[PDB]
Amino acid sequence: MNLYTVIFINILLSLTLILVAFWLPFSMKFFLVAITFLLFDLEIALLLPLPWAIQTIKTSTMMIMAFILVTILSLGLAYEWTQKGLEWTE
Amino acid sequence: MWFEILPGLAIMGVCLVIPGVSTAYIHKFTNGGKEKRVARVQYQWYLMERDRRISGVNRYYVSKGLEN
Amino acid sequence: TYKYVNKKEQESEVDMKSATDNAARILMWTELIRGLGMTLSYLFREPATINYPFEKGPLSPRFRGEHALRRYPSGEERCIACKLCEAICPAQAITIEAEPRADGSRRTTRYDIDMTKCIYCGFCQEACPVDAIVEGPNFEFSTETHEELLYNKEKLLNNGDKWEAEIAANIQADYLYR
Amino acid sequence: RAEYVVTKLDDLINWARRSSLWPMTFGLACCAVEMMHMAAPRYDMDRFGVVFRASPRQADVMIVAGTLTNKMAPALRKVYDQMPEPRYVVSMGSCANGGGYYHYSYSVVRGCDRIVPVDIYVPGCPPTAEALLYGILQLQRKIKREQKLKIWYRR
Amino acid sequence: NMTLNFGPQGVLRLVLELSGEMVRKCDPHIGLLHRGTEKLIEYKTYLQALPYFDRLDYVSMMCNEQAYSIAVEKLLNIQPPPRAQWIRVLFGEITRILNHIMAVTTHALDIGAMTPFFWMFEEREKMFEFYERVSGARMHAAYIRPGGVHQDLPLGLLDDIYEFSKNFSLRIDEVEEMLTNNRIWRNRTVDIGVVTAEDALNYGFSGVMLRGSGIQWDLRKTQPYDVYDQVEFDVPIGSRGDCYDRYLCRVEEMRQSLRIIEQCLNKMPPGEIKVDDAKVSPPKRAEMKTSMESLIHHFKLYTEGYQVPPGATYTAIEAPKGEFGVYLVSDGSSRPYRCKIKAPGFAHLAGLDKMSKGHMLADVVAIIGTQDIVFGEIDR
Amino acid sequence: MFFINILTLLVPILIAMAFLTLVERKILGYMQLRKGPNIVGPYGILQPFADAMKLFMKEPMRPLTTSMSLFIIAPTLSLTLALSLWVPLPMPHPLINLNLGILFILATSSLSVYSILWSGWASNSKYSLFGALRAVAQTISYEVTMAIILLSVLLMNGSYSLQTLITTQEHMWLLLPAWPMAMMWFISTLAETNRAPFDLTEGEYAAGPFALFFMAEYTNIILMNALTTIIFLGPLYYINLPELYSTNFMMEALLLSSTFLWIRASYPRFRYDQLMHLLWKNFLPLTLALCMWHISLPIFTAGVPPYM
Amino acid sequence: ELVEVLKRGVQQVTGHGGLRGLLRVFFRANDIRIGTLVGEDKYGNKYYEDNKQFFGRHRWVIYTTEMNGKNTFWDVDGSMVPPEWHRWLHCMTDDPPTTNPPTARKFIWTNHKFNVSATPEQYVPYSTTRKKIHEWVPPSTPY
Ligand SMILES: CCCCCCCCCCCCCCCCCC(=O)OC[C@H](COP(=O)(O)OCCN)OC(=O)CCCCCCCCCCCCCCCCC
Ligand SMILES: CCCCCCCCCCCCCCCCCC(=O)OC[C@H](COP(=O)(O)OCCN)OC(=O)CCCCCCCCCCCCCCCCC
Ligand code: SF4
Ligand code: SF4
Ligand code: SF4
Repeated sequence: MNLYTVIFINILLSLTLILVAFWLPFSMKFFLVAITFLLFDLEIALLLPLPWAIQTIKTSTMMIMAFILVTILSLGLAYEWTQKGLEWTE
Repeated sequence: MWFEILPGLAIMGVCLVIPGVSTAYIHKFTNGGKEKRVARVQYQWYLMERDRRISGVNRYYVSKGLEN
Repeated sequence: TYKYVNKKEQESEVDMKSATDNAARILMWTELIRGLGMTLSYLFREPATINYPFEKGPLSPRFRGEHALRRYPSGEERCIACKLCEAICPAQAITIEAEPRADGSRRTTRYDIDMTKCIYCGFCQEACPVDAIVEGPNFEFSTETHEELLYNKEKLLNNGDKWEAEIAANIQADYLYR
Repeated sequence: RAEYVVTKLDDLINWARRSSLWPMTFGLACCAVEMMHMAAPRYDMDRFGVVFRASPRQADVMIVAGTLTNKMAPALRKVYDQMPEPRYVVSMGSCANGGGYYHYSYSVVRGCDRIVPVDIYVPGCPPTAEALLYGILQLQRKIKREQKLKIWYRR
Repeated sequence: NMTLNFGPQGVLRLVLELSGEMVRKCDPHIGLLHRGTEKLIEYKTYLQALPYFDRLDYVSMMCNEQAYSIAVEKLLNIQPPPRAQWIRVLFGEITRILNHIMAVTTHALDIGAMTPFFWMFEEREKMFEFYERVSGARMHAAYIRPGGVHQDLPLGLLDDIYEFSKNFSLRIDEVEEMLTNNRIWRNRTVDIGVVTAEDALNYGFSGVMLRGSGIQWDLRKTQPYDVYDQVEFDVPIGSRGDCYDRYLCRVEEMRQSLRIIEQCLNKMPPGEIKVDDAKVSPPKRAEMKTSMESLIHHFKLYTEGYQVPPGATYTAIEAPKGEFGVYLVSDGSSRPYRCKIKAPGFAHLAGLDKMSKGHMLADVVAIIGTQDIVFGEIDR
Repeated sequence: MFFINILTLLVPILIAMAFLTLVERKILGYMQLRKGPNIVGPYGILQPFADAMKLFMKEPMRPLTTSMSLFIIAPTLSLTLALSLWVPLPMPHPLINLNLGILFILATSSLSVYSILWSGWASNSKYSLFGALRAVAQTISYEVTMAIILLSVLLMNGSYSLQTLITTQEHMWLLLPAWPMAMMWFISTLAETNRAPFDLTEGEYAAGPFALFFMAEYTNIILMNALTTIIFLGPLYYINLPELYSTNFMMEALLLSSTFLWIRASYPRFRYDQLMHLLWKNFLPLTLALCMWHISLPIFTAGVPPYM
Repeated sequence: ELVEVLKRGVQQVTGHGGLRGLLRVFFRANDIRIGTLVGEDKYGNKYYEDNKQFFGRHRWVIYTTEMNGKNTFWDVDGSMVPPEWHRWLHCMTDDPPTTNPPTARKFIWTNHKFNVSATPEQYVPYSTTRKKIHEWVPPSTPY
């Protein structure tokens, strides 16, 4: 109930301020950026549960899989780099 | 000189100190002179509900002890 | 004689020492902390600011500000209507019209200056052979209408009577340079 | 009486509008180096509340500094129109007051007061930053001497 | 092609045709500050016209008076005296310092570094104080005139100039620490607006835009006009033709200016200040008020000024922005028949389009700053 | 009592932003060899109220080709997020004690792109849309490291909670370790907040909306510096002295917020292309490398932290 | 050397007419410096000096609260400074009136007037030359 109260309060305050305000008187580069950001945000999604995965017993396995993730992500980055995907010189 | 920005720095510092100590004092006031018990898992919630049920006044922070 | 900027006397050394120095410069952000230090030093100095209406900026006895039509100790005017000021004024800002006065003298009936045409060059007081028109020291005479800056004989004579206690002293100071 | 509180309200509104003056510096020519020198330490434009230079879309005052030509008048008028009321104008220099040293030219507007309405005229070619500051404080007082709510009340 | 109009809303109007973030076409627009100086001058004596040059390229104003003075003296076939020449050199160098402060700091301002502006405009105030102490006006001192100089220096000016020259070096160093080796400055400037020497020549460039590409052309070491032949100073040349090289050149120029000022002060000679030819330069006021001939000459000079034998000249001055020239045509009259002003910013803007090839929208604002574009000398 | 706590939290942070404006102006002035505001009130403490009155008293020239919906809900959203971020912060005890609190911070920070983009799509032009696209791309790109840094530093404390970092730094700051992760975190806070040298979006709104945007900006500034203080500069926590913790937290947050302005006055701007190269070629490689390093550290060391 | 600074500060504070004068000064002229009183002018203004401050702040003025019928407690102008003190305050001199007095001449204004850009006693221009062309007036009786 408390979170609801706080957010409602903030919204009310914002709308009140903005009411008083009135009542007183194509390039593919950006698309490629968005796509790269998708492919890294999903990696964040696959990477966030490490604070719970590092509590397990299969440490030799979590080590492995996390290294796989990071390594192949770096390789994809390097390839997008070599292929001039981070240049901006139209 | 450089010692004329303090009239504002100190204002902001006081405004940034108020939240913390205010919240602490209000917690100590609403929860019987004790911190607000946290519940990261169900075990602590069970302990809390149990204290509340044994209180007899429906409040988890009314510790009873041996006398009861 | 010439010099070189952005040219080295000879190639450098790729030694591990210099390479590591440059890598430290890059990673540790070394050349920027010095700018931060310059800004901190300036924070810890005295600013050159002044309370304006209470503390005024320094000027010289040659400052060219507002205009004035002067007089003699007797009180008689000085302008003899010779029109050299009107003839030298680059912006054609001085309009003059004269006549013989009932006492038989060369004196003006009309002397108008347009401050929206004056470029404040002093040629008029350089030309006046009698020291009658002077670009005085005052600079604080802004207005709210474009019609208060069209001066005339009366306004200029009032300014002279007003500021003579200062114009005379500044002229006493500087007249040996001109 | 309501008159007392209305006077106080107008005084407060004017205090704010005169202590938060933001200029659009329409700087065209050699009457702009002086505005820069006025922002500089010795005069510290920013010390009275007058920001150095803001956007023409959230500004309050507009400083016309230098010769305005017939190729530049429409842009100045468009800026004046885009600006939000209540807006004030300050003409800095002979060029903008009456054309000055080019008043008899074919490509000069003989006064910014023909393209936009002016509130404070500063004379000089160029006027010292001290004089420009004097003029801006004169504008401050012109604002402090307004009676908007009073005239709306006794209407 | 994502076209846009940029600059106005301070008289510049660029029309930019982009391709994505790159810049393909830069069309500058001119005449937003065209007043008609060259035509008005035709209706004014050879002295009623001097202020116009103070008003052109309004950051120096005295390297502008100086060109007109030299041209009219070349026509009259006179020469001013040593003290006038030395004062004129000294103050020309001071105007150089002012202009270069202006350039570097407005460059860093339009780029984003703004504290040098305030650190250095105080020095600019202190030098406007000299301007005023000698002429009575902070900026537009109609002080240098054909025949020499209007007035002599007051008795407490050289000492002040010495106190100022003492510390301007430490100020330049204060700025250099922040700017020259900063990786962000170097990234904004290096390899920007490159231009080769032959193309510069064929485009009509002058000054730092020449000697930042390895060329050796300074109109004070070559084609000298004042006693500059009696004073020593170095000319900094570049190696790559980029904004960084030009920045360093302007800085070292601000330094050579102090090197020249030390010498000018130490070697200031005594004597008169304006040619003692009262048919050109007015007489003193005591002589005017006691002698007949002097008064007649004053009258004629301030009503129907001095007459100039017909001819034509092109006198070039090494102004802070480059070769400032005056094609001055004369009839045997008190007034000129034509005065054409050659300004470097003209050709520099003309070449902006080629200098902005293979560059973004945020590099053009620096390419401009590297030319010191003032529109008074351009639009005239 | 809870509403009173909410007031005690909200009012002071707004006051602190309003006065951080003045502190910025004064500091920049004294670094530029001038004073700054001195007049309106003693040392200027009335100038922010004056400016607020002025703005809110202006007349809004709402673009005609626009959409009122996206015109009003953009600054509303900005301020709502900028205020709801301050909620979970342990100072030392939090108003709302959340687990996954730093994740709530990440999300409620990443949600501002919507406003910074709707404003542009609303303003009917192409230059404003260009600027909005570029700013969105910048913010987006730097969110990546803003997330990975925390993902790697939250393995010295095995929990996404902010009330665990206190005991994690009960003996030593998390700066000595991960000072290379901070230097990359301290900057993504500038680029995320479009703060110089990353102000390529403010270097087109009425009085009220501009004011709300300003408030959001400076609130986010204070909050990012507060997060830095709590994470990498863990202050003192003696169970009986929340007063001490709050004092130290305030001091460090003010240090950081003054450092931001130090920087604004000290350095030039960047060029969008170079700004993006910075991340995608210097920060992401090092970030992933140090992420692997910090995944291995708690293993080849027996110092793997707990889950309480 | 910090306690000496604090002592200089406390004396700068108490160096006025107690709290009332301190507030008056600090709120009209945002400055609480102490200086030597070189003189005072007919209109109630005071002029202070201190040669150890830097050039531009080594001289200053406290204006009058009333000038020719006007509440100048808040409104204040550099136009209030009469000429003799204007010349010493803008540092054209090293000598003030008290020691170097002006030349006593009639037709010089005894009472100084400040800027009147909008007051009812302001300046309105006009032509000072008489009529040039005189017309013909016929008599007031016919034929
Ligand atoms: C156990 C042994 C092994 C363990 C593994 C770890 C070993 C240590 C690894 C070293 C880590 C190095 C530090 C990590 C960050 C480095 C990032 C970096 O170097 O950025 C490079 C970039 C410039 O790159 P570039 O353009 O190529 O250089 C010019 C070429 N001549 O530079 C930039 O562009 C940066 C731009 C900065 C602009 C803003 C600067 C503001 C600085 C303010 C001060 C901040 C101080 C930190 C604050 C902390 C916050 C609490
Ligand atoms: C017109 C203008 C429009 C602009 C509006 C912008 C509003 C955006 C405001 C920011 C959004 C905040 C997002 C809130 C997510 C909450 C996430 C969270 O952590 O809450 C979980 C909470 C605690 O759970 P946990 O931490 O896991 O463990 C607790 C055990 N002790 O357990 C809970 O689940 C608590 C109950 C959930 C409360 C969430 C309510 C969030 C605020 C609602 C906003 C409503 C706005 C209007 C409707 C939106 C449009 C439809
Ligand atoms: S100072 Fe003004 S009025 Fe006098 S000659 Fe020059 S332009 Fe004309
Ligand atoms: S030059 Fe002097 S005397 Fe001659 S008309 Fe002009 S003001 Fe009068
Ligand atoms: S009035 Fe004089 S200084 Fe001002 S812009 Fe015009 S010519 Fe330049």
